[PDB]
Amino acid sequence: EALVSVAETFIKNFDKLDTKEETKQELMKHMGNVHLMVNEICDEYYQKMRRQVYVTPKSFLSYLNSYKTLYIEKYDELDQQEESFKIGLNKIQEATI
Amino acid sequence: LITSLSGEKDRWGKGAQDISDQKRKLVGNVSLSTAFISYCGPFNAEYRNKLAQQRFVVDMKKRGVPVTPGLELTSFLIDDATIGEWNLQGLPKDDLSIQNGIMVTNSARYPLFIDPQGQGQNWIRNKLSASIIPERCITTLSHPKFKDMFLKYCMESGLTLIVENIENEVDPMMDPVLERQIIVKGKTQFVNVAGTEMELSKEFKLFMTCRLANPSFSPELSAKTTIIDFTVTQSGLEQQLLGKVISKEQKALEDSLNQLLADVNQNQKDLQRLDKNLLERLINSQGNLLDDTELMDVLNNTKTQAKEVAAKLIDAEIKTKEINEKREQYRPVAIRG
Amino acid sequence: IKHMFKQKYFSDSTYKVIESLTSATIALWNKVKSTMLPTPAKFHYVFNMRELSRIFKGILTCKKDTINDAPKSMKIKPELFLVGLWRHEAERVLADKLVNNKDKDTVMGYIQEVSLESFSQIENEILEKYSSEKTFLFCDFLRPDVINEDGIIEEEAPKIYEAIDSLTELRKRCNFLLSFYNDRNPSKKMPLVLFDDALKHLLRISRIIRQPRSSGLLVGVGGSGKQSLTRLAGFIGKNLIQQIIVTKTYSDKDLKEDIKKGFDDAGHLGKQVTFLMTDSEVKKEEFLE
Ligand SMILES: Nc1ncnc2c1ncn2[C@@H]1O[C@H](COP(=O)(O)OP(=O)(O)O)[C@@H](O)[C@H]1O
Ligand SMILES: [Mg+2]
Repeated sequence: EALVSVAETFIKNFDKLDTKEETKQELMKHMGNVHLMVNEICDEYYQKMRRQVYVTPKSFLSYLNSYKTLYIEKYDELDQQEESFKIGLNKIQEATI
Repeated sequence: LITSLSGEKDRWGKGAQDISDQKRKLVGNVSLSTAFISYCGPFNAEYRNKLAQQRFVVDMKKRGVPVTPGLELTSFLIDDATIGEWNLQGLPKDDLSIQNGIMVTNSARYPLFIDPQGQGQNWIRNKLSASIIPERCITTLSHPKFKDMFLKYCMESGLTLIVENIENEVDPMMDPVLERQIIVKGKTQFVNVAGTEMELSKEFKLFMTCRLANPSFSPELSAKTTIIDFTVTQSGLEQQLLGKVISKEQKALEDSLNQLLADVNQNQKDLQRLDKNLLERLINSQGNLLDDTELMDVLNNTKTQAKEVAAKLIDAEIKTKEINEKREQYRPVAIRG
Repeated sequence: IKHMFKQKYFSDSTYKVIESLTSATIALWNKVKSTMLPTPAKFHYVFNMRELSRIFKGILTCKKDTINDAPKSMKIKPELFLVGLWRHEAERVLADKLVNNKDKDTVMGYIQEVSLESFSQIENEILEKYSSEKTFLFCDFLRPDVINEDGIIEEEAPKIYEAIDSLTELRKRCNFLLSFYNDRNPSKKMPLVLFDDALKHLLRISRIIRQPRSSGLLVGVGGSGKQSLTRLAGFIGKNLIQQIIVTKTYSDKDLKEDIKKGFDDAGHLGKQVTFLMTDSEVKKEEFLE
């Protein structure tokens, strides 16, 4: 609930993120659930291989920021390509009519 | 003109639908992949697959987050050319090392390398050859005047220093650099280190090489810096050796694909010019579409270029099945080796 | 306890729970001390008689009027509220030390077992209301009486120890206090989100800063919200924050001056002062001495 509650606040700050409002609430839970599953694998990874990997709340803040930056760059590239394709399609449709 | 316009319109509509689907897939893919970048680094090859392909992919499908079903990480995050570049640098061809590479470029936090044998170091040395200098850029954690000789000079200049023999425990004076907390006056970005402010350029990079097989890092340390397991593993070497056997044996087949794929990537770009050229020129032309011969020509020309591309992409997909059958047959050599 | 809460002011049922408090905490203490043993890890676990002192310190800070007002403000009998207070205060001394979530759940049992057997008269009404999952927390700052129009023009909020029923009602108050802190300290911005556990921690820290002659030791892996919540608690508390400035020139002599300015603020003039220390601020082990 802590990780999910942090993920909520980060999604609302994320203005450029365009999706369904239903989807965002699934993503929120996913973001948090991710950080638990890593902590469950860390403990398994200590028993199975005797290697200690430390994940902290600070790491959860950093992962979210990295994800947001990557998503923004990918979204900007996709949006410019989509806008060019849409303009071309509209011109082609007008020409065909 | 009707036939050409109908074909062009169908292709454009398919592309727009594909782009919307791709954007939803990209949000899901970024969620699956960014998770990989931030967390999966310190784990071995087996556990990265377990932590991403078995845990996160399962989580996604249940939640109903829109994600591409295959989502090959290597393909999505980085171009196939830049992988080709890292091989020339010295980054091995095996799957783990590629990801290790990807994490270094895409991480906001300063990377840390676990490698007992400097394979990850010898890659970061061959890359960034312009920004790296041989003398007074590489130091050990412990030096008489580590701070004022190396660190201070490298921040001021913006040259990529590489910390050597980190040996598990990191010095607390370095903490503020790893944090990236900056007191900004203008554009200088002065960073305090043990009380003393130091001019940090944006181009400065830090790399920290552990030379121990199993280092025990503190949570504060593991949070401050992204930890990358660069260790050579039997399952890792196998995939390098398999790479080297395929380059030697059935060379002619593998080469023809590498030629075809390079010529296909060209023909995608080539087609992108002609359909662009039409869009630019079909607005500029305006009236009397039926007597506009210079435009009409490229509309028929685009379709031949599109048909050509479509035929190669089918043949490309066939050759990737061919080479993968040979990848299975020559597996026993590599694994033995 | 008999001097601080008198027979006259309280109802006949309420004062039967007051007499029971003193007998109760000891029954709980013995069960807790016999099950949670000191080891190389979890070394602090060991329970002293300071931990019995501190439990009560919590109960006696919660005023007579607030326990008699419980039927109006908390919409529960006064006798019930009082056990609610006890449960919280026992928890804040015994449960807060415990390092993992499993060892907390065991102790929450021993608080519930005891409560039911010590307060037999209101057992059936205790059992249904009080669980480890449900939240009946206490703070001093609950009251929204600080309006903060052009500073604190409308007196101040009487810093009284009250109960809050829901975390959601609490979140609105605490969110307003955070947003206000950022307004008052504009140089050092504190962007923070108050989730269910973070709110609990803020009350826990604001309790320790409030009680007379009590220092707090916050143990977390790092970036766990320790520092941020401390500066908020201090700000809500209306007490001055002092933080050691670490420079190479600064040494054991300068610390002594920085502590001296603390006593100069605290002992002299009569200002509530919270001295803040982290791993970072301890340059050498002599400072910590
Ligand atoms: N409850 C929280 N809400 C928002 N941010 C938090 C929270 N807990 C930790 N953080 C973030 O993690 C970092 C940890 O620092 P802080 O909690 O102030 O002290 P410490 O580093 O000792 O935990 C902070 O910079 C803060 O932004
Ligand atoms: Mg912190």
